Formats: sequence, structure tokens, C-alpha cells
Amino acid sequence: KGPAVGIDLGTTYSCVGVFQHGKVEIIANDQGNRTTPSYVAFTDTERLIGDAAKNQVAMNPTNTVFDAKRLIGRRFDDAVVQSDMKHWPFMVVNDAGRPKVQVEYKGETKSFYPEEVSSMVLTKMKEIAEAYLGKTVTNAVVTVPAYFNDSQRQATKDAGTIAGLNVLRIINEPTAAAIAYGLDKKVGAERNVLIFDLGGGTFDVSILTIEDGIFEVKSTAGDTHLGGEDFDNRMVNHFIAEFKRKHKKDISENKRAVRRLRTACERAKRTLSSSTQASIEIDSLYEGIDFYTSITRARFEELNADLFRGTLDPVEKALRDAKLDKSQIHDIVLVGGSTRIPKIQKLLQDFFNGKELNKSINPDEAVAYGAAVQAAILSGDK
Repeated sequence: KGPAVGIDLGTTYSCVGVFQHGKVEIIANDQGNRTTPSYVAFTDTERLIGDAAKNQVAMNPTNTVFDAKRLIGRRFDDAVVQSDMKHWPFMVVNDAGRPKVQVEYKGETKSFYPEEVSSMVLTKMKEIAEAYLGKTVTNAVVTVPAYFNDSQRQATKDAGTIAGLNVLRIINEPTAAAIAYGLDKKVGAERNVLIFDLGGGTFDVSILTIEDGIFEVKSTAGDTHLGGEDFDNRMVNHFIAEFKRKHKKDISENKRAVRRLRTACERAKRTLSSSTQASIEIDSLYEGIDFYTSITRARFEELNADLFRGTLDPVEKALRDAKLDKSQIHDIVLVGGSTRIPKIQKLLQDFFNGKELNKSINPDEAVAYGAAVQAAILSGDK
């Protein structure tokens, strides 16, 4: 046969891992990136997936598709679909009740179901793993949010099937995160687990009670439209204002300039998680004007103070809906890159009155890690 893989098919980014020789290896893509944008793009000559698709988004916005995870398993008339369509530069059309993304591709109008778009992302993840392993990869466990219904689950499975993957099982993202930390294998009775998942575009809080290998979902809360990208946007707005004051130019409607500034801001955010300052270095940001400056960790925290504090309300709501006190939480699990932000960890740890956080597994990789473990179990190789 071949190696079984765990795939986190994320809203904004995806990640693939493999369990072998007693260890999970998270697999780097051809750019050396351990996560891959959940982006597909269509041009005059080719279809682009992942990094290559995201890299040309400002030059080809209406034919660059993302957020298929917000469409998958839903109907066109869905209130969620109608709302979300407003914020996408690509077209969504109705095919006999079902949403389809419509693009131009090689001088032709083509349309794709959300699960076809996700199949393309899954194809890239498959090829990434095959490039690393030197072997054909067919079996996989693919993750979804706990709140996904059977239509969403089936459509996610269907995306894998279209990609040529044998989907062994669709498992919940918070379950995968808990499996990564071996929280179902502790010597004891019930364990109440809080998963704090602050992703690129979504914030999910999940409370699980694990006992006898059952991962009971007690509560879910969060914000479907809050993620690391919001914190990046506060930085983007900050520097747009700065460039206006410095140079009397509003760069807002130059898509390329704004995209480049955003990329710089994403990088600065990562750097600010392990350093107290970050350099912004952009050659010819606008009209040949260089933008070289810096931002301190304190200023980044100040720009996002409301959004950071605000993450605690879903935690309180999850607790209330699960009928549990703060002190009844056995384990706290960090998932999503934004959970590396020192201020967020401090906020969450203070909220739990000094309780230690499970954060040793790269939070951006924890879900694919648990998926890879489960994949090994299901294929019979753990």
C-alpha cells in the first residue's frame, strides 16, 4: 500500500503530516513552507494552487479563489453563503440550488463546486507528501470543525475522493488537537479539555469531555470571522496611515502595494511572537518610494487590544454552555498561529488563574499532527 497521512484542510491554510517511526513529521512544501495557502488561481495558461496562487492574488483577484471551506456542503440560498459572497472578489453562482465559484480560465468561463476547489488544495497536499515520502500517498484522515454538519462532512470527504485520496475518516479539528497531546490516553476518568483555536480567518473555542475513547463535544463558541488576518489588518491600516502622513499618498487602492504591505505585516506579526520589535522593509512600496520602518511588540498589542481581550468572551460562553467552571478544565490546548502571540497566551493563562497551556506542538501544526496519528491508527501502523 503506502503511508497514511493526516491533513488539516484549513480555511486559510492547510497542513499535512505523517506518523512514522514513532514520530510525526509535518511536511514542508516545495517553497519549504510547513503550511500551504488554501488558494487556487486560474490564469490565461494555467491553474495555480497554494503559494503560487496566493503570490499572484493582487494581479488576478477575480480569478483567485479562497474560502471554499465557507461554501463547502452548503446551499446557494444559505444565509451564510449570501452574506459571505459580498466580501469575495470572485463570483459565486447558483447551479440548481448549489453554490459554484465562477472564473475565467484559459479564455473560457468555468465554474467549480466548493468540493472541486477543495479537491485541488487536497491534490497539492497529497503531492507535497509524495514529494517528501518518495511514495504514492492514498490513505488520509482529513479534519473539519466540530460544528460541521453531515453535508459539510460528506462534501469534505468528496473533495478527498476527487483528489484520489482514500479518506479513512473525517475527524473534528479539536479532537485532532487533543489526540496530538495524548489527552485521550491519560490515566484517569473524565478529562475536560478546552481547545482555543485562533486561526487565520476563524476563531473556534471547543470544550470536550474525553472518557473511554469518546470525545464528547460539550460546547462550541467563537467568531467565524475573526482570525490572525484581523490583527494583520490593524497593522496594515496603521502603516497605510503612516505612509499617508509621511508622503501625502493614499496607497489603499493600489492592490499590489497593499498586498506587499500585508505580507510584510504578516511577517512582522510572526516575528513579534518571539522578539519585542520587528523591521518592515519594502523596496519601492509605491511610486518607487521605499518603506523601511519598525513596530514594537507593545504597539502591535495596542493596535489589537480590543480584539485580543475579546477572545475571552467566547471562552466564558463555552464554559457556560458546557455547564463547567474555569477550574473544571483539565487541559487547555493552543491551536492556530495567533496563539503564539505572547499577549494572547498571557490573557488566556491569567483567565485560568495561572494554569499552564499545552503549546509545545507548533499550534499551526497541532491539528495535522493529531490527524497523522489517527491516520496511522486507522491504517494499522500504530
